[PDB]
Amino acid sequence: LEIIGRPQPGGTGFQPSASPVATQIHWLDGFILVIIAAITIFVTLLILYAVWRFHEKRNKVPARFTHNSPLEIAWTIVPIVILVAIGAFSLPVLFNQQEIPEADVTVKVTGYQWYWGYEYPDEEISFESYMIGSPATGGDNRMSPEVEQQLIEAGYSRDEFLLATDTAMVVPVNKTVVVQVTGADVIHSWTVPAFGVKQDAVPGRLAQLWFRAEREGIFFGQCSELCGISHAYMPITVKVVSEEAYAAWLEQHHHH
Amino acid sequence: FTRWFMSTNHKDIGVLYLFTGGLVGLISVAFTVYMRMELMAPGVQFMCAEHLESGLVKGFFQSLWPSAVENCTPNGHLWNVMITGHGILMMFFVVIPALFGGFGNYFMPLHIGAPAMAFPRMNNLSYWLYVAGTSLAVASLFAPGGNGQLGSGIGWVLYPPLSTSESGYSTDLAIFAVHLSGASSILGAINMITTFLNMRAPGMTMHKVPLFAWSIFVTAWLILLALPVLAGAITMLLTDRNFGTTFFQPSGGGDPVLYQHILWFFGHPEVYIIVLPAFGIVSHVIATFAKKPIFGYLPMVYAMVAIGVLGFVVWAHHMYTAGLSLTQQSYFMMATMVIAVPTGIKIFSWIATMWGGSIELKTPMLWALGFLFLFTVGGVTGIVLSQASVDRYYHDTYYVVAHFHYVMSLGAVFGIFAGIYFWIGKMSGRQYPEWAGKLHFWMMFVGANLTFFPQHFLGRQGMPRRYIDYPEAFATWNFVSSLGAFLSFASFLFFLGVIFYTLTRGARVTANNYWNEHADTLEWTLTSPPPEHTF
Ligand code: HEA
Ligand code: HEA
Ligand SMILES: CCCCCCCCCCO[C@@H]1O[C@H](CO)[C@@H](O[C@H]2O[C@H](CO)[C@@H](O)[C@H](O)[C@H]2O)[C@H](O)[C@H]1O
Ligand SMILES: CCCCCCCCCCO[C@@H]1O[C@H](CO)[C@@H](O[C@H]2O[C@H](CO)[C@@H](O)[C@H](O)[C@H]2O)[C@H](O)[C@H]1O
Ligand SMILES: CCCCCCCCCCO[C@@H]1O[C@H](CO)[C@@H](O[C@H]2O[C@H](CO)[C@@H](O)[C@H](O)[C@H]2O)[C@H](O)[C@H]1O
Ligand SMILES: CCCCCCCCCCCCC
Ligand SMILES: CCCCCCCCCCCCC
Ligand SMILES: CCCC[C@@H](O)[C@@H](O)CO
Ligand SMILES: [Ca+2]
Ligand SMILES: [Cl-]
Ligand SMILES: [Cu+]
Ligand SMILES: [Cu+]
Ligand SMILES: [Cu+]
Ligand SMILES: [Mg+2]
Ligand SMILES: [O-]
Repeated sequence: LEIIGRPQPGGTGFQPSASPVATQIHWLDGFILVIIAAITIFVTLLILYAVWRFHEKRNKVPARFTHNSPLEIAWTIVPIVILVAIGAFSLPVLFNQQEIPEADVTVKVTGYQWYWGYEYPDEEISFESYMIGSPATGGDNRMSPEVEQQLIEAGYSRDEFLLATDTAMVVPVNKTVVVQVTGADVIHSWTVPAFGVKQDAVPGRLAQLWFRAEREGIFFGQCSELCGISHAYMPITVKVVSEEAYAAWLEQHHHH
Repeated sequence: FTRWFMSTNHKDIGVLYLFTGGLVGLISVAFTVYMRMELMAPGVQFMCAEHLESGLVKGFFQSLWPSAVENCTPNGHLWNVMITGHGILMMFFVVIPALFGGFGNYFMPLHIGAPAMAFPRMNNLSYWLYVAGTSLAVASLFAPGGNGQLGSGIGWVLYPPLSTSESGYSTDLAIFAVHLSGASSILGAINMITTFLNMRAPGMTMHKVPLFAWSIFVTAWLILLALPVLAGAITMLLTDRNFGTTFFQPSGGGDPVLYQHILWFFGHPEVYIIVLPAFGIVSHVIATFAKKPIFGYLPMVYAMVAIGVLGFVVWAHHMYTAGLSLTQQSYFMMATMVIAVPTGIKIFSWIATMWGGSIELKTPMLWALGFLFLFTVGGVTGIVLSQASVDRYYHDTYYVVAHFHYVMSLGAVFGIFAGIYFWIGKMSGRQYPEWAGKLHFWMMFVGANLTFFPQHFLGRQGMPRRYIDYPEAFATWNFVSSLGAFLSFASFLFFLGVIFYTLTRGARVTANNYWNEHADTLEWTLTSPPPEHTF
């Protein structure tokens, strides 16, 4: 499988999109970025111009005005218009994100100190997912020859250290996945940048997110609410596969 | 002598707060240097568990030199303790004491023509509560804490159940520190409000009060509502930890998310409390060095009032991924966007003030112009973050760290530096050397931008907050960010050299007003320094 949902050296953009929701985030952010880069350049060029034009050597006698009504009206309404425009594109995207559709696949995720537990209630599958290199796999949260070997064996490389887990959450491509997220002990947060999803895993609460992956591959997230000593060391691996490979993975877990 | 610490005069108390805030600022900045040493490269090299086997002093020095990864067992607890220490010191024991406690106490009474403040004894007590709070915060770092080590690794906002399950009593000491800070702020706020209302000079009507005095007045009101709420939130943590309550524990029927609502109800106002006095200083400085009266005095006052008021109805934008309903998320997104209008606008008034003026690029003016640029860069990423759909991606990433170091951290810092250079002659009778002030500015300006701009990239690439270590792909921009931090630190040590020089052998100030006629408020009417008894 292709490693897609990961940071890339020196990157300045988002991680690749692999869901319709992530696509929407990329578009909305790109739209707002144009606007705020325009606002910033504007403000910056005004300051630099004013300093050049009205420097004490060039403008020896200062003006005394403290009002300009048409300008004050313009500079109040224009921001209001800008925000209404943003909100108009932004709220539909928000509604799409947060309205949970009917699930093809249901996964229940539980955050623990410091690992994730996955249950597929329809399939009677459950398992735990530890960072490769955590105490669970024989390590102590650092790279070493043994850890590199384990990364290789699991189908990764040393570059995926801190991202790759011993087990992965496997799902089929082009299906609606609904994830129910909770915490077992403290608050954790479950996320996959490539899917445009993040949801805190709060003890006592069950919260839902959805995604539909649009291509096969490997996608990583990392725990996103400080949860103690190994917060930096309990990541998330999702493998998106064909319907048939997903079924094959399911049958591998079936006890006869 | 220790006749400084028993003084009740607003000017002496102001000076005490500035120096103390500066010293705590140095400690907290030093934490960030250590933080950026560890983040400079992937793999853990400094915060090694092996250093714990040594003594406290021996372990300290060993942890300042890098080890090979093979000799360094990562110690995440130390990372967590350092960043929590950095955040708490900054938010409770540095910038507000400097701006509100320091410049607020020194200058607001001067600006309104008050010869004394309503409660000089209460003012002196506020300072001592600040010092006691600082001492406890620092003590918590050396107290039995989480994971069988010292200190609390819980984040500056202390989310339960993590904060309530952290072992030892380090966390209880930190909660007490915060109680003492709140008390200091509340006493100060009561003093500021009563002085402002009862002790203005004859003729000094509400429409003639300088913008800085207004900024302090508005800030004081924010404190009285926000700080008691925080005191509630942290007392409930204290009782969950020690007295058998289960406010935030699901097993007893509690909800950890309740804490977040209460904490953030304080937590938003807190940032406006930080920045409002910096707005006041910027207004005084720009008017002086543009040689032109402030554009739209009354809109400036009303914008500050509106920001103050609206800052109480936006808190849950800090909770978009915590499990808020779609209705809640939509509301808070819209309330947040609204507050962006009075706030982002004051920027235009500051530019309009410069427009048509006769601009002198002295050190205080450079800080003020730096403020306008940097507060804009920060405010504008705030707008991005207000959009809940995009915050889904950015929340708890370095993009948020970049934002707040931009609007808030550097805004308060550039406002503080603007005040120091603006007012040091007035407070001390000695003038700073101009070339050194400018060099400080350019070093800090380049340093701070190199530190924080690349953190936007790290966040867009999905780097989470509160991590001792990170995937190798994040290496380039963490390296740049760290070099920026080291240059900023160099600029701050140079600054402390500038202050030492100024106070020991700076050129003697001989004028009441050593700037120009457009520094038109009452402090510039008094001697440098002012007499023990003013007006
Ligand atoms: C100085 C204090 C300060 C200020 C003024 C702001 C300003 C703003 N903040 Fe920021 N914020 C913080 C301090 C501050 N912030 C802190 C400390 C945190 C995180 C704390 C933590 O988690 O540890 C945070 C986090 C934070 C979040 C949560 C992020 C997350 O956790 O995922 C959000 C979400 O909406 C947000 C939004 C905004 C917005 C919309 C503005 C707006 O008010 C900005 C207004 C815009 C400008 C100033 C730009 C200039 C504008 C113009 C020149 C023209 C005006 C035109 C338009 C507005 C269209 N902020
Ligand atoms: C005013 C608030 C403030 C200020 C000034 C700073 C200053 C700095 N911060 Fe801070 N930061 C916070 C508030 C602030 N911070 C908070 C609340 C957090 C969250 C903690 C948490 O996660 O719980 C945080 C977290 C935080 C992180 C993320 C930690 C993590 O998630 O793991 C990082 C990473 O580099 C960082 C770095 C720095 C650096 C390099 C500086 C500085 O070195 C930048 C250079 C600036 C200077 C050199 C000048 C400083 C001047 C003063 C402080 C004024 C002193 C007073 C007088 C002179 C009178 N900080
Ligand atoms: C949104 C971004 C905007 C950033 C702000 C920077 C732009 C500021 C432009 C100021 O415009 C000036 O306003 C003055 C006052 O309104 C006008 O003076 C006019 O009115 C004065 C007031 O009576 C008279 O003294 C003058 O002679 C007369 O020219 C002047 O023509 C006009 O150029
Ligand atoms: C009749 C039946 C009676 C019940 C008997 C059960 C006895 C076995 C319980 C084992 O307990 C586990 O011990 C681990 C090792 O100490 C813990 O790992 C914890 O500590 C590790 C080492 O610090 C971390 O890496 C892990 O993430 C963290 O979960 C783990 O949580 C805990 O559940
Ligand atoms: C019919 C049979 C009767 C059974 C009765 C036995 C009762 C068992 C008590 C369970 O409490 C455990 O205490 C451990 C020790 O305090 C904890 O380990 C924690 O603390 C250890 C260090 O003390 C670490 O090594 C672990 O990583 C960390 O999980 C562990 O989580 C917790 O569940
Ligand atoms: C595909 C590369 C996109 C790079 C965008 C840079 C983002 C910087 C965000 C900060 C903007 C503040 C004005
Ligand atoms: C062989 C290791 C490279 C040496 C670099 C160590 C520099 C450490 C600087 C510590 C100074 C404290 C701020
Ligand atoms: C693809 C194989 C399906 C096996 C199915 O019966 C199990 O997932 C149920 O436990
Ligand atoms: Ca490192
Ligand atoms: Cl007084
Ligand atoms: Cu976690
Ligand atoms: Cu975590
Ligand atoms: Cu806020
Ligand atoms: Mg969070
Ligand atoms: O905030």
